[PDB]
Amino acid sequence: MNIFEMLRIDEGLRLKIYKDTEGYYTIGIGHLLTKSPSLNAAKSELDKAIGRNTNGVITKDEAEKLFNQDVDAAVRGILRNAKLKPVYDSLDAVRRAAAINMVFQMGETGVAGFTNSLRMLQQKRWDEAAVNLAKSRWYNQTPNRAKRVITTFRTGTWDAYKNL
Repeated sequence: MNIFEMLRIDEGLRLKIYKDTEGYYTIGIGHLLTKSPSLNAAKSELDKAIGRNTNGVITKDEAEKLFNQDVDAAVRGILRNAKLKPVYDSLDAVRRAAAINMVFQMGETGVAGFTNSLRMLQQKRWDEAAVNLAKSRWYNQTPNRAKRVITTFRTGTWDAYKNL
């Protein structure tokens, strides 16, 4: 198990434009295209991302390319964020993946409300952090995924993903 296999489980793989859990146009392995309700706007973003006229359909290779870029961008974003970087640095590699997972799904702006959780994570108060993490829109809207991510933070193991 690793961050790539982990997000592949949580995000799935779809080669045609679909709507994510929030109703937003998405493709591949949870590559958000746009928050705009215009399908044409989404197709434009897709073409821009891939570098060709796709008309809403991409290959597995192209999906994986975007995915690698997105994971990279998420990690790079954490390290450039003065609030997130110290918490990230404080974590072991398994829990670091859980951090990347959240940033991937929510963006840094999504993680902004998680100040108290982040403090508990840096303190290594794993059970308390886990309780705090569940007190969120995130948990309520995507409970099965959040539960996996939270278990990863609580235990520092891949137990929530090993069976999947």
